[PDB]
Amino acid sequence: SNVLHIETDDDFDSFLKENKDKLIVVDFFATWCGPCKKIAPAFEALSADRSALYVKVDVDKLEETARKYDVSAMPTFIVIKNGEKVDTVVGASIENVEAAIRKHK
Amino acid sequence: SNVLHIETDDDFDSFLKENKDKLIVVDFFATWCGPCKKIAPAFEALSADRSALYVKVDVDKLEETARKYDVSAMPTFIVIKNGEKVDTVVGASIENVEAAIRKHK
Repeated sequence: SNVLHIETDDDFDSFLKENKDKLIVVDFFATWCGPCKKIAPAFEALSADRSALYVKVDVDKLEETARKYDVSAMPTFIVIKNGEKVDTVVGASIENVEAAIRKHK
Repeated sequence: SNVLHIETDDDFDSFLKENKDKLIVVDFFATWCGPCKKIAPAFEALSADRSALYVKVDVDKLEETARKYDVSAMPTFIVIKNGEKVDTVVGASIENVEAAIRKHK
């Protein structure tokens, strides 16, 4: 897979700054969340798409990043383009994630 | 918001299992509840307190958890200390929530 695992808010911020010219899809998840785990393999498969970066982030480890993107329900997928949040998908819908990524390619 | 939105009964069970060591306040709401809305803002403000955990649950999405904590009216706030129900607060009085929080803190 090409999923990037980022473990701290500081690491996330560095990652964004290094990739201001990329389309980025971030799966915000929580360890206690069942639907997050169920969709995790589909997110892994999605990441074979080299035209975007796919990142997975634990909301308990990246509290400030989650707060920044107004994440409140799990999983939430954030699409970032040229450094800015351009879309949000709430809930474990692989179809909704595909549609959102397509919208912003 | 430091307020988590939990959306299935299993997720709630898992969340509780990860936080046997904390004091937790659960806001049982309904999508329709007028008084639920009136108090949501105050509940968010309350969660600025990092000591305890503050959670929002839709009584319609979590029937078994509601049944388990004997929640029969909305809004209802359930205080859970060290993995067990220790108090119940019914109605949109934030002060009564805080009183019940700082009673088992």
